[PDB]
This record gives sequence, structure tokens and C-alpha cells, in this order.
Amino acid sequence: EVVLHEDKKYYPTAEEVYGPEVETIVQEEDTQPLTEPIIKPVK
Amino acid sequence: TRLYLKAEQERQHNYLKDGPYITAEEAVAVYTTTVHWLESRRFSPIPFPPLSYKH
Amino acid sequence: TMPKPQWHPPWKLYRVISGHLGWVRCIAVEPGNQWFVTGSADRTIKIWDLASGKLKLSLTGHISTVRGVIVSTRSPYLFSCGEDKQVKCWDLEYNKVIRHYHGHLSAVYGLDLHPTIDVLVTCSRDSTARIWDVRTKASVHTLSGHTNAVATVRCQAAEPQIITGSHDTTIRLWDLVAGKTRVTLTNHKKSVRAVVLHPRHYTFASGSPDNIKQWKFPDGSFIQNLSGHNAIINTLTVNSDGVLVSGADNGTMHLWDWRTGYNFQRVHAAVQPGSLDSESGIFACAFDQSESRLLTAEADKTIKVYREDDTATEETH
Amino acid sequence: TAARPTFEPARGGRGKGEGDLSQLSKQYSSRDLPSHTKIKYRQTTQDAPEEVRNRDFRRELEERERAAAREKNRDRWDDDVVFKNCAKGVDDQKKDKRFVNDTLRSEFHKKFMEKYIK
Repeated sequence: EVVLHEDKKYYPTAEEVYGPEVETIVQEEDTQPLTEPIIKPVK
Repeated sequence: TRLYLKAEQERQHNYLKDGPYITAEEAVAVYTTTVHWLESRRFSPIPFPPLSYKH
Repeated sequence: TMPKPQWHPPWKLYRVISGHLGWVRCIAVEPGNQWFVTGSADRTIKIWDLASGKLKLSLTGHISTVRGVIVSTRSPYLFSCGEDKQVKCWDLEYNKVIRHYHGHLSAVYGLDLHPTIDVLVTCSRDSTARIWDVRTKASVHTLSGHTNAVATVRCQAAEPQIITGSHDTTIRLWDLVAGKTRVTLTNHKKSVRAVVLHPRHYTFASGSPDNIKQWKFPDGSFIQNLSGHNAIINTLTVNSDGVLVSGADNGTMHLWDWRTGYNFQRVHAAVQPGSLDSESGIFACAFDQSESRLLTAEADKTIKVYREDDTATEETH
Repeated sequence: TAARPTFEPARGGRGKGEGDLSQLSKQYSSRDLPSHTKIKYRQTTQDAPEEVRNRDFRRELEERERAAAREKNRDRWDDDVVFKNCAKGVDDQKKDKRFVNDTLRSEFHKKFMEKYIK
């Protein structure tokens, strides 16, 4: 029952602090690259 | 280098806090395997460097 | 019991968006509820899908902390400001900066778009507001007269067209045409860091750590005084149903009635897992155009999204 | 002394555009040239304010919320060796799902310090 240093879980889970009703969305890198635009021109 | 030493102080503290990781059964396994290997090869253990060592 | 307030349903969290690498200092909603912007301390403006809570686009270009972000309702534009001293205009058609508005001396803290003239009005730490022409990138006027940093600005089409609170505890109601002060409201004891305009009733409120004050627009008449939420409040926002929201630097957020000023809900939300107990704090909040979501921009580098509770009355004072 | 903080900033209103345009200076930068001299306006399909006025936003938002929630739901020999199978039930242990608000303890930082220090 030894926990290695590489594991070492600090900081309890986001599902455990907000609960089952709050849906946590970790958003890193993104859909639609920077050439694909916001509001489209009239083509 | 400063961020590395922050992580390294963290790691040394966690080693002194969380015990060995080595799990003494496993260390006895490692030690016993090394003992059986050294006795299998008839290894002669290195002495202290003698007072009249010619080399 | 002098008034009886309207019954407002309680608000509850349902979504915690995460992904900024700095304090989220501003937020704004697009006019068609398709997406919302945030600006943050990690020098990125992030476009988020409003319905799904998913990162739509990440725009870079500020050299320092992004302080304000607003979306234009008339033109297909995105205005932003930073601690960079810079005021940018983003063409959303191209996702590229096309215009920078130059002339502020220190960090730009806020901005508001005039709703009908194409005029941008910014505040800075240099104790001035400025009035920019969007098309010619020129300072029309320099609203000077505050003595400390200037925290916030709101614009109208009706009279006083420009309203600002500042860190010298005063509020100045200005004339956009002349460029001079019309009313000085000194009622607050600490720095006015939030003002909010009502959609219908031709009043405005303003917030500071002592208490929040409501006010009639032409000459700043005192109407009321809403107290109980005692922390450094960063933003105020209003729902057309008369819900005032007052969020503060301790992370607390109190939900108020506009008309009577009754505190019906206190939401002291929990921080993100890695976050620190002293890092709870709100910097910005916005209603969506449906006015049924509440977007808060938190000091634990998250966005929190709230909605009204469909479990009816459990309430009434 | 020489090395000192500020404790008061500079106040705007006394230079180049501030009161009389520095008494109408004939000095101008390259960045002050005519550029983007035409405001674009929102068209009928973009989000023009006439198109945004009649709309009921809550119903459309609830529809988009419903579709997004439905999409997220529909997505998801030498037997004589001194150590047996040590990794028995370790199914990769989802550290790469957690987001942690600590720059020394993010999974990004652990990968960073593992990758760039030898």
C-alpha cells in the first residue's frame, strides 16, 4: 500500500469537489483552426 | 534549474515522509539474488587499499 | 416590512469550464447566443461555445493581461483591452487584429461600446477615460478629472452618455459632446469598481466595498442603498427580470432584487481542485441573451455557468 | 533614491491629442496613416440587429444544449525469475484527465520537467 512519488495524488478530483450535478469541462486545445473563421462572410 | 530544484526538494521530502518505496521483501529479493550471483562466480571481495600497495 | 419583493427563483451551478492559464479577468456574450468571449491573465482571448462549453478558438496578441473584452452589436468586430496599454479591434471575419487604438499611458482597465454611434470609450490607470472613433482610430475626447485609477465605464444613447466609477471613490457623469463632467457622485467611501445600467427603468447601480447604491440617471439622484454584501466587489450585472448580481474578490456572489433590493441568494462557490483557498474570487460576470445563464469569470482560472432552479418556491424571506 | 517604485502614475490629459491636439501638431507617425477607412456592418445572415430582435433565445439555447448533451452521451521458458507480473491491474490510471490548478503539480509541468531535464 505504498504510493510512489510519480503518483502522489494531492488535490481531490473535480467530480468530488463540485458533485454529480456539475459537469466539469476541461478544455485544452481547440476545434476549428484559426483560419476557419468566426462570423462567416457572405460568399 | 530553479524549477528543477523545487521539484527535487519536493521529491526528497516525499521520500523521507512516505517511507522507502523499495518494499523490504523486494529489497531482500534483490540482495539475495546478488549474493547468489557473487557466490556463483567465486568473487573475491575488494579489500581496503593496503598500506604497501605497489600500484 | 415596507416593500414586498418579487419572487425570484434560486440560481445553481451546473458547469465549470476550465482551460485558462491565468485569472479570467473579463467575459462578454455574443448577440446571438452562439458563443462567448473570455479574456484572461495568460494573454489569450478564448471563444467558447456557449451551449456545449467547448473551446472554440484561442486568439493571441496581447503582451500583458487582458482586462476587458466586448463584442460589437452593429459591426462584426471584437474589441479588447489590456494591461499592455493597448486597445485592439479584432475582425472576426478574419480572426486577426486590424486596428489598435493608441494613446493611453498605462493599463486599460475597461471599455464599453456606444450602442449607436461607433464610439469606443476606455478607462485607464492614468486617471482618464478616452473616447475613440472606431473608423479613424482617433481620440475624440480625453475624459479627465478623476484623481486615482479609473475602474469601469458604461455608455448609453440617452443622457448622460458616459458614466464611470473610479478608484478615487467618486463617480463622474459626463457629457460626450463637450467632454466635461456633468455630475460628481461622492457617496461611496471606497473605490467604485463596478457600475451597471438597467435595461428599462432608467436607473443605474454602482458597487464598492462599503455598499451598493442605486441612482436615477439625469442628475444622479440617490434612489436607494443596497447593503449586506461587504467585500471588494468587482462586477455588477442586471437581468431584465430585475435580478442584480454582485460578485466580489472573496469569491462570494449575492443575488439581489433590483426594485426593493432584497438579498435572496448567497452563492459562495468552491474553488478548482489545484487552487488555493485564498484564490477564490470573481472578476467578471455576464448574462446570456436569453438571460437564463450566468457566466462568471473566476480567480481560480475557471468559468462557472449557472441556471435558475426549476424546483419552485422554497423561499420568501 | 535612483532605484525607486512609483506610488503615483502619470495622469493623462497633457499631450498630443489632449486639450488642443498638442496645439495642432504637424507631426504624425506611420501608424497614424489612413488605414481601414470603412466600417464593416453585420449583414442579414451574419447577426444584424433586426435579425436578433424577433428571436426567442431560450428555446434555441435549450435545443442546442439538448443536442450537445446528446452528442456527449452518444460519444461515451524462464519461469524461474524472481519477480512475477508486477503490473497486474494498472490500466494506465487516468492522470491525463485531471486538470490541477498548480503550476508545479500540473501534469503538463510533470511532463515538462521529465522531458527537458535529461
